[PDB]
Amino acid sequence: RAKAKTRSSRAGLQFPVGRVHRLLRKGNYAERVGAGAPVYLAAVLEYLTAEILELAGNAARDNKKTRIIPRHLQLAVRNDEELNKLLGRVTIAQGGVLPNIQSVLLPK
Amino acid sequence: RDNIQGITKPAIRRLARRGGVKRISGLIYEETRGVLKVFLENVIRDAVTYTEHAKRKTVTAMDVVYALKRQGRTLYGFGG
Amino acid sequence: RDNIQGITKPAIRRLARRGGVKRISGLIYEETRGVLKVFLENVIRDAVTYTEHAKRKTVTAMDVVYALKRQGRTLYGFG
Amino acid sequence: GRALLPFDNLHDDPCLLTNRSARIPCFLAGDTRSSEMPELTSMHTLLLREHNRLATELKSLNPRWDGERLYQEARKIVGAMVQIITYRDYLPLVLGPTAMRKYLPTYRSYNDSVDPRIANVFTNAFRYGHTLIQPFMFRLDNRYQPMEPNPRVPLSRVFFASWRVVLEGGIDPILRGLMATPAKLNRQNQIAVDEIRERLFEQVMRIGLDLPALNMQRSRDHGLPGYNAWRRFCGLPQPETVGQLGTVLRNLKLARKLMEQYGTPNNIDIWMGGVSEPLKRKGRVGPLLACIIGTQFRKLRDGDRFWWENEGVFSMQQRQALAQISLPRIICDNTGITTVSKNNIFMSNSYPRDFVNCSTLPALNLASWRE
Amino acid sequence: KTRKESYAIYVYKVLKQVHPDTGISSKAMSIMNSFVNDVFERIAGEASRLAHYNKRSTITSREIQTAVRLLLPGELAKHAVSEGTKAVTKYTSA
Amino acid sequence: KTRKESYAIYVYKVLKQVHPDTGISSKAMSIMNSFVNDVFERIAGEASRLAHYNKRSTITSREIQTAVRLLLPGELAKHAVSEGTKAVTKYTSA
Amino acid sequence: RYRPGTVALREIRRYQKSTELLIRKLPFQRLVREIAQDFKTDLRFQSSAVMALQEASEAYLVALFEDTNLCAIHAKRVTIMPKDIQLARRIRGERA
Amino acid sequence: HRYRPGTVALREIRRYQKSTELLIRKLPFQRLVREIAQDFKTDLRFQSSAVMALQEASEAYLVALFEDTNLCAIHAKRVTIMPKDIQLARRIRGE
Amino acid sequence: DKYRTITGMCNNRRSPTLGASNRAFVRWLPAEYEDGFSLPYGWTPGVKRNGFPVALARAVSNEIVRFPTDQLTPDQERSLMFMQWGQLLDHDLDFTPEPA
DNA sequence: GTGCCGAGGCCGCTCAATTGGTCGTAGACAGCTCTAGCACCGCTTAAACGCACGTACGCGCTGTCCCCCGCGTTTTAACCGCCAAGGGGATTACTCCCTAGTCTCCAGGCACGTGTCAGATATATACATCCGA
DNA sequence: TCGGATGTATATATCTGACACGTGCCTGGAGACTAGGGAGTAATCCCCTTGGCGGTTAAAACGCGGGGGACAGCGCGTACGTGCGTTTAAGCGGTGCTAGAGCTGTCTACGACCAATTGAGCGGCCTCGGCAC
Ligand code: HEM
Ligand SMILES: *[C@@H]1O[C@H](CO)[C@@H](O)[C@H](O)[C@H]1NC(C)=O
Repeated sequence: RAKAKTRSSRAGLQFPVGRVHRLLRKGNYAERVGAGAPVYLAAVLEYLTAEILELAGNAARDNKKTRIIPRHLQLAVRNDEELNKLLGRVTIAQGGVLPNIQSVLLPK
Repeated sequence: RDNIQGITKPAIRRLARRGGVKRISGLIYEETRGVLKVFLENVIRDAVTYTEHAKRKTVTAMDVVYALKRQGRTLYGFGG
Repeated sequence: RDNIQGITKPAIRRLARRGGVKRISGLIYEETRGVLKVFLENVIRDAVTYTEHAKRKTVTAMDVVYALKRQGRTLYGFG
Repeated sequence: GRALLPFDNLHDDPCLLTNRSARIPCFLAGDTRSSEMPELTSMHTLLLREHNRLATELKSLNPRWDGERLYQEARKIVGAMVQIITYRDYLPLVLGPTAMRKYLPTYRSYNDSVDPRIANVFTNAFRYGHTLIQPFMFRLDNRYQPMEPNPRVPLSRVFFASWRVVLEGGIDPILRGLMATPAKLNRQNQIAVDEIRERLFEQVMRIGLDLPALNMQRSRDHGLPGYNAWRRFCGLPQPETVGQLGTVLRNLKLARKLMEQYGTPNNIDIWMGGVSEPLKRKGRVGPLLACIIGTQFRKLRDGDRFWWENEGVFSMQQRQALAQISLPRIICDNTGITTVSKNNIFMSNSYPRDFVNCSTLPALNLASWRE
Repeated sequence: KTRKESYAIYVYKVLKQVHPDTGISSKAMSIMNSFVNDVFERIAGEASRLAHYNKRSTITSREIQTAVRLLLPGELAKHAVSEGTKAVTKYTSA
Repeated sequence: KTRKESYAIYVYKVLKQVHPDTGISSKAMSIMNSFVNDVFERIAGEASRLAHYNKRSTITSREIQTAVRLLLPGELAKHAVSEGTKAVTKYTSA
Repeated sequence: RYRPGTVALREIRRYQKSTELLIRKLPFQRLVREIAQDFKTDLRFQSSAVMALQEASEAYLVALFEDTNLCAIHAKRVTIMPKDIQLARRIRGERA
Repeated sequence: HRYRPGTVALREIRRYQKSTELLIRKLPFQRLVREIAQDFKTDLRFQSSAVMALQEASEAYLVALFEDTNLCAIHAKRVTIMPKDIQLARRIRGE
Repeated sequence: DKYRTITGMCNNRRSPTLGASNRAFVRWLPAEYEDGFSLPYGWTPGVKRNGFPVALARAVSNEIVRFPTDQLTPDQERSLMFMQWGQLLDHDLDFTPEPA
């Protein structure tokens, strides 16, 4: 028997292809699941996670902190138009709100 | 038990301040309390239905998260 | 082709009258045309994606119905 | 039986000096530096062949047009093809998905309030490619095997050597070597090879040249600001001490060397700071170089009125036909090659893992150009 | 004790790939896990609906690609699509 | 010339039960069929989600009842539940 | 002659009682084809698809105009203005 | 010394938009949640996480509603928010 | 306006010279010189830049850029295609003439 | 008043529901554990609760003016009815990759335990800002 | 329009608790192999979509007049922000109890899975009156 190597390593990913395949099979989504669907889903999930984590890390570095907190995630999500559209109807706990004030209320 | 008065006027004022409101009228507080009561009633009723279907007696965080998702207010941070 | 101008001022006036509007300013026709163009662009893009996935060159009514439904705008009477 | 670049006549030829026996002066093209290596000459000849083939096809399709219209149409299509290939394959592999999304959003329309001129810093920040030079030139036969004689040639002997493309089998082995050889990965302790650093223009010049030293000297001559100023320009934090520099570069030894050289981050040259920063995820440049390059290319795209995606420039059918173009298709349709790599040719470098017989890929449909 | 599967180690590996010198708290980890689960569920549901519409009983990479194009807005989707292909082709090579 | 199943005869039977001397047009039939399909899909999907939440592999009367209680608003839901219960009871009797 | 506001009320009463479409079919079909030309070329449209698009667009515009009328009445006005449309769209979450 | 009206309001606006804590006391909200749930089932137990999730959702909803109400009030050439603005925002949102 | 001009002029209506050939570059930041006007750093010995002596470029490339050739690591995701297209695009973009 | 096209009632099939066993696994019990939700008390003390001033803002009350509505006329294109082509949705069959289903093994990923270093908390300081003269 | 008072960001200790590893193990993923039904190509078939023409006329355009909302300006009076002093439970700890959520084990009965049968519903066909003129 040849030495076992994970499918994620074959596709050069970090997310688990096998776990995603099991979730697709047991999730009652369709009668049959193709062999390439888990790879596509894992790649998409890894890309989205990398994007949001990069933005959050940039925010944390700009805040002179070396750890990511939900405030940084909220700032990263709200400051990006595409991510804001994707998560328009999602509430992030301990996120706060984006700092803005209407120009009418400011004194002259 | 009149606990709807537990949402004090300073708390509603702080919530409005976070929203960017500069001046607040005196009649806002009662309307805010009514709106909060309606929202809580809906969410808690859905959560209690979810709990009762499971034949449990404790309202877990998963039930609240599922109810919020049903209303269209997906909440990140509790459960999955 | 400037067919966006095909939506005439009387048509927008009729649409506003159906909505209960009594008086209409003359600067809102362009805004209505832009809003209609944006909505149509979104719905038609979704419908064309649905058609392309099915390997077809004809945009059926079912594709438009699905595109409307996926945006929370379910339409009854076409399937 | 395939066209080559026309020769050039100059008062002094530092390019004939490489081989006195051959007596073959190098070529003439749109740029005077088109004969630095046989690869550049091969690329220019391939572009010329593509232009000639497109002109012939357009003339065959429409005979009513004159020669000037044929030349202008072929030039327009070639420019659109170059823009498409660049902005669809090259930049995403340089900047990375995050930088590409941040600095190059979806095209909307032409903007007349943006500057399309080339910035002075871009003449240095774009020299990152000097860190991707392999020490040897690879030529392969029809079977992608090491082709004799000289399967691998030292780079110090291929500079300004046009005789190696006219009298050494043409450009097909050069294209095969380009398409089936991994590049050089840029590491913090491995910046650039010694062939370009100690044996640059060895035959042409009396003594060799140092390419990184030339880069720093040219950066100083142009009076470009230091590393810290450019870091602050793009919004990145500015290091001040040795520890901050080490944190920014994610390396301590290199930061210590930089501090012992300059003494302050503000005195660090732009090129060294750009090529010393850790590479982005799925990218080949640091954050500062990515910022500069993305800004420059966004300015170039937005400010170009003849952009291929701009309205009026092309018809919808023409746009659809152009959107299916690819570099491997052109490299197959303009030379004697018979095996090319898959899509995103800049990524495929292993034979025969990701090589196709290039008989199933679609061709360029010019049926929409009828008058 | 019953094991609880979660997207904890993979998110940390991705973060180390992107930011080698930055940690992440427990609340942020939970938020990331919820986000991954939500996106997975959305894409899988869209793919299932697409498969059901065309009277097909198999989820393939084409269904996932169309679901990604439908759900993800703008440039994001395009990039994601590329990544998907960039994986599947590689999985075919091995 | 293929069979296309629809809720056409049953809607007509219900209408004849309610209004024996009132007809229905084709557009109204299409609207009623679409409404029936949409409500069926909503209730079935909610029941499936409820079954998945509690780690159950079977959709039973309890899941449908809870889905009806969650989806249908107000006294309507209550009335619907009653009808369903009665039906089940009758189906148990015979 | 009729004083202003009478014919408008008559039209409001008339168009709220009928069910016919208020946009000409051929211009709307041409606009739909023009918009769809961007995503794909040489596309064919069923008549039912165009009818569904027209019905959805008309319903959306009528609802938007109702919300705009509410916004204008809130500001103590009778005349619809573009700022009312913008406010309604921003509150509904479309342009937000 | 006394700041002119509206200055401390702007200072509070700037202060509360930078923090992420909860602006409602925990015990009164827990009591309110328990009283509301008492009308549906008798002798119901609550997890702490459930109460925290309810508090977070309620605070986010109220903040969004107050933002919309401020927009409505500004639209009417006013600075003070009034119950009419809240009602209009809720009507437009579909509630 | 039908076709592009070889010299690139007239491309922008507001400024026809914008983006043309044989023109000056664009300085995103002010240039720095030892005298402040036209003298590149390192021309006059004994000058100090930002309170520090001006490091020699050749030495900087000598003891930092240099590395043993035997430790070259090939790129597993890129090829010479990358570098060649980069050089071609750069030759397309810009060129700075210099005195002979 | 008036015809006509659409809704309604009848035959012919044929492709699902239904009746009748089989079986193996999902779920319903009973037991037992032990985690956490409830309750109770004492102490700060930070928050909330009244009270008085006055200043800025919400709110009516004129005024005018210009812009939108209402109407008449010439003009334009939607619309209905009709013909002819042909692209391309729908079916059919015929396999051929492709995927579900089963042992068997292992490593990847859970839980449990630990130590140290980001980070929240005082404290004085140096700015940054506001209302006033 | 320069000077006083206050609010706040910042640099310097200081303790802490939770996060990033380290280790054990067990179960779910990978490797093979076999079997069968999903669907990918081809080959027709007709249908319904696009294109074009002609006459009618109804709706879209345009210009003119006037009057009625929109917006600006001006009191005014009141009520809400801002401090300031006085209650008041909120939060933090420590403690103790037991309610019920979770896990283990067994068994049994109920829904999936077979096949033969037949009739319910769908398609095509007339047929007469509800209603848009
Ligand atoms: C592959 C081997 C290469 C060699 C041997 C080489 C050599 C040179 C030389 C000698 C110069 C003129 C003086 C100098 O800049 O040092 C130059 C100019 C330049 N090169 Fe390279 N080059 C190479 C590839 C590249 C690549 C791949 C890029 C970009 C992707 C690049 C970017 C530039 C730029 C921007 C200039 C302009 C400098 C100026 O105008 O002063 N070069 N090159
Ligand atoms: C053109 O660019 C300028 C400067 O960035 C920007 O302000 C403007 O909005 C742009 N215009 C368009 C039409 O995109």
